[PDB]
Amino acid sequence: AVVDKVFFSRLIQILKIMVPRTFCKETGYLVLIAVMLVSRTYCDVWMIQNGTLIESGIIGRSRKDFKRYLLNFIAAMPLISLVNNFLKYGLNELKLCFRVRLTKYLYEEYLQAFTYYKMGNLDNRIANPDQLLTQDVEKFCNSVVDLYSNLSKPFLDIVLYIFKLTSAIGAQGPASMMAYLVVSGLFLTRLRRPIGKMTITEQKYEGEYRYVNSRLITNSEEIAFYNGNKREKQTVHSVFRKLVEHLHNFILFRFSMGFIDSIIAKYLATVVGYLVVSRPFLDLSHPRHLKSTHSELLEDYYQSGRMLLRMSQALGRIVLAGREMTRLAGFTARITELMQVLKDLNHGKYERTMIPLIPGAGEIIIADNIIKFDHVPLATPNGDVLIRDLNFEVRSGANVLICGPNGCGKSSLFRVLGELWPLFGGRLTKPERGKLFYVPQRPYMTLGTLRDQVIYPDGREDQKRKGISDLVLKEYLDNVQLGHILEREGGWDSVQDWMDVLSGGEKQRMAMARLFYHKPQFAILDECTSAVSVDVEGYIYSHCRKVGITLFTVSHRKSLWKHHEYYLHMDGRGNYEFKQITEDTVEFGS
Amino acid sequence: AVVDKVFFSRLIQILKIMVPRTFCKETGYLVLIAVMLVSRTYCDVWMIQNGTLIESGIIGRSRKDFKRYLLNFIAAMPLISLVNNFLKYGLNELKLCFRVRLTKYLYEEYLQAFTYYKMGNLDNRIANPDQLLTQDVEKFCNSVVDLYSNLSKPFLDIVLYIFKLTSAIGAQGPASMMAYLVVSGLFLTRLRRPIGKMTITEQKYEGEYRYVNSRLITNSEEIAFYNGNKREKQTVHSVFRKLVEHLHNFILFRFSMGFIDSIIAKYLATVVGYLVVSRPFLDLSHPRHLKSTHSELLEDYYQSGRMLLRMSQALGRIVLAGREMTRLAGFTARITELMQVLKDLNHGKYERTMIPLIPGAGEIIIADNIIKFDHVPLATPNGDVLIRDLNFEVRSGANVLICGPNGCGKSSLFRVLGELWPLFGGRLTKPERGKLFYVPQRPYMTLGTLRDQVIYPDGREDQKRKGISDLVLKEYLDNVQLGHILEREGGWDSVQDWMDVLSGGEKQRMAMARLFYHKPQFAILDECTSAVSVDVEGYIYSHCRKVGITLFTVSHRKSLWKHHEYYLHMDGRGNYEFKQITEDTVEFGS
Repeated sequence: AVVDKVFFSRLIQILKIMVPRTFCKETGYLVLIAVMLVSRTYCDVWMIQNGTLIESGIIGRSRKDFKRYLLNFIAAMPLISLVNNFLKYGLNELKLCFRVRLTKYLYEEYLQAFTYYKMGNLDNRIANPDQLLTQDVEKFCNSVVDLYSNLSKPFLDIVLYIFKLTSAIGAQGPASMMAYLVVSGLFLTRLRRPIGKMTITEQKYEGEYRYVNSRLITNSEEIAFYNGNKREKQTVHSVFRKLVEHLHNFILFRFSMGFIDSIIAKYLATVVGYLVVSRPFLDLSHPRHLKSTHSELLEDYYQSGRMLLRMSQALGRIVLAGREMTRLAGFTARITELMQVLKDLNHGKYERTMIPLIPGAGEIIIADNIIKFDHVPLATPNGDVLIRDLNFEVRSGANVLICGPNGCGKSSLFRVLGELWPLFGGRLTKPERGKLFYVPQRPYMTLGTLRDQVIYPDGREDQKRKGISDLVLKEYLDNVQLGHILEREGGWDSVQDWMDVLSGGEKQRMAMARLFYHKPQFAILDECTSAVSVDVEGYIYSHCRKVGITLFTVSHRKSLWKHHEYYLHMDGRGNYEFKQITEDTVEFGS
Repeated sequence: AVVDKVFFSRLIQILKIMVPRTFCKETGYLVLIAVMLVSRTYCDVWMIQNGTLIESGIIGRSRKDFKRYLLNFIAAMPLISLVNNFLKYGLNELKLCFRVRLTKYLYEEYLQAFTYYKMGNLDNRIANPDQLLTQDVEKFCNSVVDLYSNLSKPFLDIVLYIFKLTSAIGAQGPASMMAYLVVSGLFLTRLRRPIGKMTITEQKYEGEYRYVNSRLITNSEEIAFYNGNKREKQTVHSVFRKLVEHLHNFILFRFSMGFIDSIIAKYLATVVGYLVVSRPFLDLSHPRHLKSTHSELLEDYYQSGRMLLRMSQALGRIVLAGREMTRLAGFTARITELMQVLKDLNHGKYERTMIPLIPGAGEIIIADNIIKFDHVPLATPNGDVLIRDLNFEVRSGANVLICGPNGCGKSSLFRVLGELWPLFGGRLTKPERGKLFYVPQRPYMTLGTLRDQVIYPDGREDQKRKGISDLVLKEYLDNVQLGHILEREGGWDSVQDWMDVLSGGEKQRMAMARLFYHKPQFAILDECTSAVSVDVEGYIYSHCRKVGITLFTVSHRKSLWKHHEYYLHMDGRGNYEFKQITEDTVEFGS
């Protein structure tokens, strides 16, 4: 966390987005707050000027002045609350507007052309973006406004109290106090160095203690066989003794340092203040400033006495407000990193994935109801190569049955099929993205009603454009024998978490119904028929054949061996076999 | 968290341990702090009495009084720092002493007769005790002293300022201010109810937002196949819109409440103070209290004015200090629960484990070099029964080879063998605990030198009592061919984390050497010979036979089939076979 020119450049570049134009509403609050930061100070000086008049009203034993200068305050306290309680409202609204603007900008690009997937899986620059896109934006927006509202009040306070004291005390009055405060602060900060070196040793020792305890807990059974009671007691005792012996020295040092600090920084600033404020009074020949009565010396002293304290506290506040920039640097760096990675991913670039050209070297031509693999070597984007040159073609009305060992490199073939992963050499044909439905073992279910569940890729008005009525939807559901769910929660206006309301077979049949409704050109089945009867499987396959949808089957079951044309058999080492049908089985064994 | 008589009873019962006697050192600080809590107040009143004299020294334009009452402060500020910086030292030392006492008491019982194992595994009342025994003790000790040092300063402050103001103002002076403060506090607290109902809705909505984002991230791949960009954008937008629409109403309510609060609780307390303090002055015929000069009215007013503020702040502090008991209740409850569970486990009781009598029903007789199972049905302490009645005997010079399926109920037999788990009916013989070494696949290694590693159950002086020299240890190490480790880190005075310094085979051979040195009567081998040569295995078995140590083998290997007398074969369903040796193999198949 470093404050340099780069930090300011990054911050201004980010800020250009949250304040786009000159007449946006986020500039209304920027003046509504400026008009109040300069009224709060006037209210403060008025209050300290009126308090002394009230006090001298009674110290002099006169009821008229007391009554008058008390009513002047009673009838004007309501207006002092509005300023203080309107500044805060302005600040809160400004923070919220900043948050909304930044979040909208980020989400307008985080959900563009598979970026949300590539960032999570295909890149490792950012880990767990769901927290970076939720918790960091709020904190950044809060901090960038806290800094502005904390560096701006003390500045006005000192600028007013150093020009209302150069007429009362003199030119040297405030200066001889500022110099002392600066020098004492430097001296104390230099003295207080060792505290920063013991607070790390304390943490190290505490970590050792907790580690020993956890080690004892984990391996309790092994040490319980041969009298593990004695030794471990000694070990924990030794660690605890080291910790408790360090703490005594820490406490003694804190004691001595506090004793010095009190004298230097609490009981000598007051003496300096007394001397500085007293210089005008204890000089009889002073140039005409004070040749007045007691009831004027009283006010003249106490106004200056109360203003020196408020000028001194402002320095402390403005110095303490300088620890916000070191924190803001981290948030600025993180958000700039996120923006850069989004901009990279929106283009054809990526680094730190999960020999031919890595990013992309091929071409994609879009056709209908046809897929062509002619010299298309597919490989993982990490240097490893799955198979050598591959060549085979699949037409419409045929099937591609997958048989062989566990998933292995087949997952890579699936990912590259639906764009997603890159193309390592070769030319290929494909449909336009949304005709390659891929149903996993557990179908994806969203939060919504049954209509959205069946029509998830689309919405309500989209369904209306398709001219499909509720009765047709009933017929589709009845095909997979899901007609008893309409009454399960009342119908199409029921909102429930479908993850723990439907069984696995019900979800799989729901996915089949969704596929039937959408009627895609190509689909992929990955062991999603674990719990289904033979009759339903036969019916869905027959209906799919009647409609004319090409299907891919990873089942490996004998009935599915029967009900497909082609087969792709690989041994894992890398090889593909493509031919019509063998009479008995694949001529290589299993 | 409830404050009742039970809470006080628990707290006093705990406190009886941390202050055992009457002359312990923890009662020295209890008076060293009492003597300072009553000196700090006197210092405060002296300072407010002397400040007004200094101020009237200059307001009256007289240098002598200014000098005199400034030196009276310069020469007495060093003594005011000692009191403040000695009270804190006393408090810190007292907290640390409490922590040490309580931790020693707890660890004197947490490491007694297998309790550290039963609590972790055999009981579920407490989860993860390593944190309860480290972080809760510190927090409890800090809080029980923070309460004492925070409820005791305001009490003395008010008791002094209500008896130094009943002579200056009058009997009604402080009372008419305390009544107003109480009533205004009640009114504000009643008004501020709705803030407690919106801060839960905010958290609910934020949780929903984060949950939707996490759901999007997890299922990105499935939704990337069919145009998942549009819908999910709408869903996140809807949730964010709900949140950002709630926040506006929250901010507006906060604004209005703050506006009311400022007037009621900041700009009217001052008016009440002015009236109350002014009553004595604005009455010419007052009974002789004030018939003096201006330089006495000034002090008489300002002393009372400064004391009313410090009497008013004390109420706020003492009211705010009442939120510590609600927190301390949780710590007291947790520590009492821990103490009760330790006391239960030290006896033959236990509940919520991981039909015959559950806790224990049998008897244990101690013999030497003999083990007898005559009518000993072993079962898990959860109602499940592993096997029916079991009967077989093992002598000295024989072996018990374990053959069969995976671990299954064999782990239960191991645990019950070395005491630990209970005895469900039957009578049994055993040695005295520490003659049943059980070496897992990965031997247990502690933090220490090689001498401790070989001699872990014992120490240095224990080794000296045994009359074993370093050369004998070299010979033991050379037997398992570990003679090249003495120079690996310089010898017997090297401290390293052995987990990542020795390989699996080296650790296993180290365990064999430890077993050879200890020379137990019985030992258990659980698949710890994964990486060992045939020669070393044969040598260790031959040496063990020569020494005369009975061995148990879970290996299931053919050479180990040869080199054992008896065998125990079980099919998992529950059955045990015990006989000398079959010519070919077990007459049941594998």
